[PDB]
Amino acid sequence: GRPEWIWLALGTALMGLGTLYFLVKGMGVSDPDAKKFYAITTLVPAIAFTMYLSMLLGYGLTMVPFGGEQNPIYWARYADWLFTTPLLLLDLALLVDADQGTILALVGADGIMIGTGLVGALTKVYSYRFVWWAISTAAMLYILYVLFFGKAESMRPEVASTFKVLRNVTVVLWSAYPVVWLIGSEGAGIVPLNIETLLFMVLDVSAKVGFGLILLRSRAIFG
Amino acid sequence: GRPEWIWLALGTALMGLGTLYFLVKGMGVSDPDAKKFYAITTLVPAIAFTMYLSMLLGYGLTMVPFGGEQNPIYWARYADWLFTTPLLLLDLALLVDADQGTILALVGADGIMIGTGLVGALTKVYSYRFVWWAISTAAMLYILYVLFFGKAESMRPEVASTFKVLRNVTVVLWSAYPVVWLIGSEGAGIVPLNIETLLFMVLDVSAKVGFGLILLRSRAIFG
Amino acid sequence: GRPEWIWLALGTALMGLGTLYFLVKGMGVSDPDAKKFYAITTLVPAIAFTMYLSMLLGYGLTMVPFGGEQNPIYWARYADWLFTTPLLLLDLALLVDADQGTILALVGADGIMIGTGLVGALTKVYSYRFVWWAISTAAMLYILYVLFFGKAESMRPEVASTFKVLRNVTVVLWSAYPVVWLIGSEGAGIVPLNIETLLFMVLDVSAKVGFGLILLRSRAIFG
Ligand SMILES: *C/C=C(C)/C=C/C=C(C)/C=C/C1=C(C)CCCC1(C)C
Ligand SMILES: *C/C=C(C)/C=C/C=C(C)/C=C/C1=C(C)CCCC1(C)C
Ligand SMILES: *C/C=C(C)/C=C/C=C(C)/C=C/C1=C(C)CCCC1(C)C
Repeated sequence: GRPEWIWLALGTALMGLGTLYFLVKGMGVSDPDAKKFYAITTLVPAIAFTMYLSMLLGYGLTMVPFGGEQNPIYWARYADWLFTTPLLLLDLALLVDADQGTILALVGADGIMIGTGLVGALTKVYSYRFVWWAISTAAMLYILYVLFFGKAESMRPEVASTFKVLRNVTVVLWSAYPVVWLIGSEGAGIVPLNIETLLFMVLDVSAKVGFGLILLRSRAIFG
Repeated sequence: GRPEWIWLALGTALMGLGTLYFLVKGMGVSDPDAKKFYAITTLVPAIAFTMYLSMLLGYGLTMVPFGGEQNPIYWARYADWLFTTPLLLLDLALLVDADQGTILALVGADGIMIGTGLVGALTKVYSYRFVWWAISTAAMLYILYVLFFGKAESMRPEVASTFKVLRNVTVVLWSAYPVVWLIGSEGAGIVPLNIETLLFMVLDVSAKVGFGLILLRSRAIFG
Repeated sequence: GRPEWIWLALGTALMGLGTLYFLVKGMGVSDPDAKKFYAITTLVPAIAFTMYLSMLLGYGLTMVPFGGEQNPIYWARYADWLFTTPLLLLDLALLVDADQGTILALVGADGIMIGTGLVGALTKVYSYRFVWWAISTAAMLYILYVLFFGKAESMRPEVASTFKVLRNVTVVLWSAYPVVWLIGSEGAGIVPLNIETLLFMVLDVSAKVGFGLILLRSRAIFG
């Protein structure tokens, strides 16, 4: 039906397999700290799996009028990210034993990032969609700022090493989302929805399963 | 108006009385641990009370097209369960001093269970509704698994005893929900909505007020 | 377009400036406890900023049929309060080192207060709107009760002093909301929407930025 269906189907399959792999791999783990990381990390692709399935079956898709056309908007992505992005930030924060204040700042700014992105995606006045994109981007920039300038002296080498790798993976991949949104169907519409869907699938799988494989294979998750 | 109104009214009344009873019973409690259990346990029927009232007044009801008919779907149940089921799991987890990793696993899987159940309840393609039911059921099975195989050596007798009772009550009652959904109006439609509503009221009151009476009368909630 | 636009624009500007001020003021803070208070306190007007902008641009506004008319209902307020009121209660609770049980009681009752207020705001049967208002008010009264009768012996003077001031500010300002709602467009409609919007803007800015200035200038936030 929809040309982007193949990418949604592949996304569903990859998130599903990733979830199952992490689920199996986490069996037997008794270390409290490691359990936290496995729980957070397995839940991420499990949620993504449900939302990709939602998009594939057509439930997480809605039509938004703007620019004089009926624009297909997959709102299920925000329902996904609303829960998965904060969880991913939690993995990074727990890894460096961040204090509660910083965790709340990250989670709250993340909520603002996704919430304003959702508002922008459903906004009927074309020009306003970009106002929301700008605010969401400012929130993302705040998050990236905190990750880099927001624990070193008393920090295990493996912890510092894995955190630096996951932080770099996060900054690169997350930074791409606003660009894809901006040039894709939710924004300027210069890149067709099918290609946009492919881009998000690669980004999502990398930011979730890729990110997860790196974290769960590290000894940093253990006390 | 709607034949199932009597069960919604009785459900509203029972949840309301249960809330008031727990509220009174919890007065004077100074023990920190006991306070946690009273807060969690009183909030559960208070939330259920609001959603049952929502259904009674008709606000938590919507019409979903599928199978060639306008099907009355009480979505308010998911708004209820989304918050009450995780809270109930929290009572069980705190009772056994479960570690954060396991708590997150339970809460996250519970969110998936209710979220996919909601998607299934509102899905317009009949066959797909059952795909969502299957995923939600898999999440429930994971939860039941964790409760039984997911703390013994260093565990007070009263704690182990009450937990085992509440765990058995939980497995039996919770396991009935997917069956009721499957044969009821949201699924195969072989059992009429009025009878389905009665079933859920008995299950809800038992899983909330019944469950609550057992927990709050035990000495396990005290340090 | 809408006469109340000026108050929404001023509200947007004030919440935005307040957010920026708190953001700057919180720079350099290394004290863990102080970080918690700055995070919570800065997030509050940041969220309010987004929802006021939502109302200004028209996204957070919907039409609800009741009383034989199309009533303009700004639902964005509840999306705001759903997150900001619990955060404000968290500031007060952390300030007095409240135990988890009491925190959950406050947060849960707050959720009920806002959730039932939202249901009332969107209810099509006029008389029922007031039933929801009554339940929401009962939840607010419970919260006010807990704040006054729910830690003294072992409590720093500055902490007790600032808490008492913020508690008084909270009881006075919060108590006004149900009155405004009752006499405003969501209720009896005796006070026009434009005036109602002005009232909420003054209350919101005072309960958020005013409240925030008092808290963040106190030494109580430091360990
Ligand atoms: C599993 C998914 C991940 C890690 C998704 C990350 C999403 C973002 C960083 C999204 C950010 C956006 C903006 C900064 C601007 C507005 C549009 C968004 C929501 C695509
Ligand atoms: C107070 C209510 C309780 C304890 C409700 C429990 C609800 C469930 C365990 C629901 C589970 C469902 C499935 C496993 C399959 C799909 C349909 C549901 C949501 C009814
Ligand atoms: C930043 C906003 C604040 C501090 C808002 C406070 C909101 C309330 C205390 C609202 C309470 C209401 C009731 C008690 C009755 C029903 C209507 C409401 C939601 C306006």
